[PDB]
Amino acid sequence: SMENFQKVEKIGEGTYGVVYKARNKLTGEVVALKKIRLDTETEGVPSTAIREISLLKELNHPNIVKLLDVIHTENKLYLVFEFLHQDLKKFMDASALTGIPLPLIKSYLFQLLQGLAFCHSHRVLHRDLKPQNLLINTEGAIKLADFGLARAFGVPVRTYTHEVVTLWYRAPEILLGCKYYSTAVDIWSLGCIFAEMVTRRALFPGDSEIDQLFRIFRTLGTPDEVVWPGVTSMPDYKPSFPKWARQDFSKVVPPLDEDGRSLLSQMLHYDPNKRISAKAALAHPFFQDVTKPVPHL
Amino acid sequence: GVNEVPDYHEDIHTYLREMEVKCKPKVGYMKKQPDITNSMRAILVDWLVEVGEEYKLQNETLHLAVNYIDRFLSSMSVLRGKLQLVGTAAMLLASKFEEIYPPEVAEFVYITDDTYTKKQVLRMEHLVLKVLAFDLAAPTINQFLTQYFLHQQPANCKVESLAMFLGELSLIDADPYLKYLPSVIAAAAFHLALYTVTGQSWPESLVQKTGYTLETLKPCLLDLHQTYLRAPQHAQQSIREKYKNSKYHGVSLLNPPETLN
Repeated sequence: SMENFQKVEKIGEGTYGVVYKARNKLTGEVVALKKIRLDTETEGVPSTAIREISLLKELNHPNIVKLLDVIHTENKLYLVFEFLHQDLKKFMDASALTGIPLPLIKSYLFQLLQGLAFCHSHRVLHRDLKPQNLLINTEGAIKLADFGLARAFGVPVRTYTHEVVTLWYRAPEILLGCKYYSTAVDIWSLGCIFAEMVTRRALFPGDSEIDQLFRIFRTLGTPDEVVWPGVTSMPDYKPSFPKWARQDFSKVVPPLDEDGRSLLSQMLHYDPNKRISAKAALAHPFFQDVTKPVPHL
Repeated sequence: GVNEVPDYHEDIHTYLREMEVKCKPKVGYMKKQPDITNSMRAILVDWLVEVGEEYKLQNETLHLAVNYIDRFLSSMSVLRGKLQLVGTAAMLLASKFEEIYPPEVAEFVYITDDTYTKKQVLRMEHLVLKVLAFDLAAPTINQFLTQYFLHQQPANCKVESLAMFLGELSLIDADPYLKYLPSVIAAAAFHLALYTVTGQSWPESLVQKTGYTLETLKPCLLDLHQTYLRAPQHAQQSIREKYKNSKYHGVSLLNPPETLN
């Protein structure tokens, strides 16, 4: 089954367990192997795996990680993925004293939006976009990964799991505990990631749910009805919220030109309905001079 | 608003139409099953409807489950004694795919009256996954209906309920409904729900969306009209009972129209 794979090193862990880098002994291909324990007497195959496998089998795009194979035993599932050098979080950390070049930032953002637009077009919400789930190679490519918490949606959306997306990257609709959320939550996360690529620090590092909201409000201005109709009628909205003014993006992301500021702000609109789509973002003036540079590794 | 994914509705629709063809069960697989029949399958689906109501599952989950069953039975011969094991395994998978809070595996072994052990249920789970190759995100009648509803002006909840009701009735009878794609059955169920309640027909705007005209929907509407008229007398009654309740506006109690232009 796994006879043609030779393990090289643990490349990390995750929901199912250990993720190993391995080599096909016959073809030379380097892969990531996700081993998933099957609960053969108790709960069977995890929903997390059923969703990841089924959704990745549909999503074939250059900016979405490729699932190559699914190897069955009675006791285990092995997921064979393309191998990618590292994730965006490790890259950012490694770039702490060199900074990251702007053309590369723009390239990565452009590619992330292409991958995301592909999910949305194919009725899939990612719901866990953060640097640790974005994989880069040595050639300038970036790809959405870890579809563990993804979900095929219908139109219009219905109520899905509320406990979704890591806190820092979580859209205010989820925080305020709204009945319905959509593609817009994914755009929020990317917005937080754009910010973070520019500064190499998280934009909203909350300690808690209330703290997360306050951090958003401190920066983007406390929302009201004019900015976001129906915000004050939201379940977790509180009329006692301090009323903070918006901070100029010239202080939020100083390195960023006027185009980046514009695109960043549309990506972080409060109202999910007015927040820009991945399709739309792809046309923004920020991307007119986009290129595909290689990272320094 | 973004809940109706305006920047994506068209792409999504175009993809679900291509996908409903690849997830399509073999028409008349039943003749090729030596030991099982449309009647047996009717009993199975009807039971899944009940299971659905007792575990307060989503309608979408029930629709996925039937897709899984029909594709499984397009590939594997199954003895009558194992038919229910297939059905239980498929509802477990549907639930795991679709539900925020799927019932636990134990609950699925209880609804079979301990006909099967937990190990059979989990092993059948694995087998079903292998046979379908993990292709589980199937377009359903419901995924087309919720989309077709957006063309209403205004929304009528009784139209929506009624089209849901007719949609499920089709799940029961492989003859004739296996010959129709979900998006077709959906369209026929919506025109017919609309006709019954408002007097209106299939809208131009949906003709433009789907490419289907009343001409092209005629075969399916003839069948569906007849199913609706005969529902009171059908051997399987679970869906009628389900749709008498307040929640679905009591639509199963409505008098079907005797004819349609």
